[PDB]
Amino acid sequence: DDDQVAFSFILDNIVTQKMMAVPDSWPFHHPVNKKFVPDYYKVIVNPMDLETIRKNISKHKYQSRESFLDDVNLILANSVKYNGPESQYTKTAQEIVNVCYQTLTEYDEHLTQLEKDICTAKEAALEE
Amino acid sequence: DDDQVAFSFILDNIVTQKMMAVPDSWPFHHPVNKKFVPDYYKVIVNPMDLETIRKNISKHKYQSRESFLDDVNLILANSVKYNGPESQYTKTAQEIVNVCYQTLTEYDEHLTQLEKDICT
Ligand SMILES: CC[C@@H]1C(=O)N(C)c2cnc(Nc3ccc(C(=O)NC4CCN(C)CC4)cc3OC)nc2N1C1CCCC1
Ligand SMILES: CC[C@@H]1C(=O)N(C)c2cnc(Nc3ccc(C(=O)NC4CCN(C)CC4)cc3OC)nc2N1C1CCCC1
Ligand SMILES: CC[C@@H]1C(=O)N(C)c2cnc(Nc3ccc(C(=O)NC4CCN(C)CC4)cc3OC)nc2N1C1CCCC1
Ligand SMILES: CC[C@@H]1C(=O)N(C)c2cnc(Nc3ccc(C(=O)NC4CCN(C)CC4)cc3OC)nc2N1C1CCCC1
Repeated sequence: DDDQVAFSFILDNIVTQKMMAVPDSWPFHHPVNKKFVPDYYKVIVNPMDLETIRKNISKHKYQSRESFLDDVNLILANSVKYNGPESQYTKTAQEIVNVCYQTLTEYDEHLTQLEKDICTAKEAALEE
Repeated sequence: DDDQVAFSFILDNIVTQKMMAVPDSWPFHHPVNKKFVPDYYKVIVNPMDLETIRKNISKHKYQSRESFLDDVNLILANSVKYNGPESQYTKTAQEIVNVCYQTLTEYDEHLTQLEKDICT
């Protein structure tokens, strides 16, 4: 029962303590306000930000690194398309991605254990 | 779609800030260790405690007050059966239930809205 809660708990701390701690990362903490910036949402088909990711964590959307990294990489891919590949904002998003992979790698063996246990538990549960 | 996370978050603060705060409530904060007290689990068929309630909350098990109160009332009902109706332990367990309904009622009007939006 503990494993999904623990994994989400770790992800959410990686976000708040490492990713949101990157200098000048504030533009990526919250969604672009669509009421104010409509052109953003005509350009970006799948907008993403760290707050949306935290909401996903709190709902336990991520059961492994891979779908979590999909949304994290999306924050960079969107920045590339809207701000340009050489933008200061994009360089900041690049750093957010790097610190993410750096942190996951530092805890690889622990996260792999959580992922295995989350996945075997869903197997046994549904079987039942 | 914030509503289940919001309802779970409120329940968890009622537990840590109000229920676990009644004096001498510590015996009800964690399970009876079955390795040391086997007679508890031969007498009590559905043992319950605050930490198990918190884990269920973190799993979003409770989608309304009704199933949440079932597990809270279980902690008293178990104490009546094992410790006696008149025990000091049972008296404190009564206060945990009392502060629980007292806190839920104070925010009743906010929680009913959360419950509706969870079902929708
Ligand atoms: C879409 C481009 C890029 C991006 O990729 N993302 C994700 C982004 C997301 N959210 C924001 N948000 C805000 C940006 C600026 C302001 C703000 O208050 N700016 C002041 C306005 C008055 N002016 C005299 C001084 C500056 C408020 C924002 O949200 C409340 N900006 C973002 N930026 C950039 C980061 C700074 C410029 C725009
Ligand atoms: C973006 C995550 C999510 C969400 O969706 N929203 C919108 C949200 C909006 N506001 C909050 N707010 C607070 C969250 C935690 C605390 C807090 O830690 N309080 C302590 C409790 C113990 N006490 C001894 C000391 C103080 C206070 C908050 O506001 C005052 N949390 C939110 N969460 C929650 C956070 C992760 C799970 C859900
Ligand atoms: C009978 C059950 C009843 C109950 O209703 N519940 C739920 C309960 C749950 N958990 C406990 N747990 C522990 C109770 C006492 C101790 C402990 O270390 N006590 C010392 C033992 C030796 N020492 C020299 C003197 C005191 C550790 C416990 O868990 C780590 N006790 C419970 N109690 C009572 C609450 C005080 C007495 C027993
Ligand atoms: C039933 C409780 C449940 C559970 O199932 N278990 C087993 C659990 C075990 N350990 C913890 N531990 C910690 C929980 C919160 C914090 C914390 O708030 N840390 C902040 C991090 C940022 N800052 C540097 C310091 C403040 C630290 C914890 O460990 C030291 N929490 C648990 N939870 C949590 C409750 C819902 C989510 C997870």
